[PDB]
Amino acid sequence: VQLNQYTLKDEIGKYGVVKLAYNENDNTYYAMKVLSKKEQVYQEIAILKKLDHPNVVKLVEVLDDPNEDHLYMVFELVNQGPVMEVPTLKPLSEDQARFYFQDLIKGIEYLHYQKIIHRDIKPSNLLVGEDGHIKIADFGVSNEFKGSDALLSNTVGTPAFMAPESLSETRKIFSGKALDVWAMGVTLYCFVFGQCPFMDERIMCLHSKIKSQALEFPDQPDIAEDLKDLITRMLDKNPESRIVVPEIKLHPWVTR
Ligand SMILES: O=C(O)c1ccc2c3c1cccc3c(=O)n1c3ccccc3nc21
Repeated sequence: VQLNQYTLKDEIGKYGVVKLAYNENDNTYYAMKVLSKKEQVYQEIAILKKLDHPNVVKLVEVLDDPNEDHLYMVFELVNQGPVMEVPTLKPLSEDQARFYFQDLIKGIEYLHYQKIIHRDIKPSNLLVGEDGHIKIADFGVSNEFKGSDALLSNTVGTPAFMAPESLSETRKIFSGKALDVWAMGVTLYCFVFGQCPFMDERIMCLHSKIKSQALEFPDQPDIAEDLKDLITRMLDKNPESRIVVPEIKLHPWVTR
């Protein structure tokens, strides 16, 4: 309940778990990510210490004790929590989705510029702050790359948001930026339909679906044709032809 200057409170999110924490001698609330030691965590920290943008969470301090089994990362609190939960019977309106998607674009553009591939973009990792804007959270599985892009081979992140080129049975190499774009696409889809476009309780089937099922649109809710086009481009199963962030930024539906 007490970590030096911090007073741990209830859980607000959940690898590991996040709790509301009160900072005495500062008299302010913070978000405390608590992890039980049971080098990735130090890569997350390294990545975070390098990020400063209004649409990305902000690491404030790390409490590591070789003696203690627990490790704590304190972040500035993004008070309103997840923009939405999936699934949900109450999707967002187009205008709401565009608003948030714009923040997501700004944040992703920044992360890619800083040579960071998030690898876990989804509605639940987009927290709404005091001013109503989104902040990308949970870099627990992100990668840092040198060069123009990342050349990856590992399969990490949330199943329903994984890109098809990362689900080969042969462990092939694939581009990193395109992975985030694909996840942004599944995310925009969730924004207005209230559920993922590819589902299956059997992992290997989901993989097959993500890789082979053609994108389908529920006739209800009804969405503008330009939005269906944007989503279709972001969910292009071929990485080489999938729309890139610079283009998304200038798409009719986004600038509309
Ligand atoms: O970066 C992270 O891993 C992370 C994960 C979750 C949260 C957070 C994370 C990182 C920084 C901040 C938060 C955060 O403020 N919250 C929440 C606030 C209200 C309701 C739920 C919340 N969940 C988080």
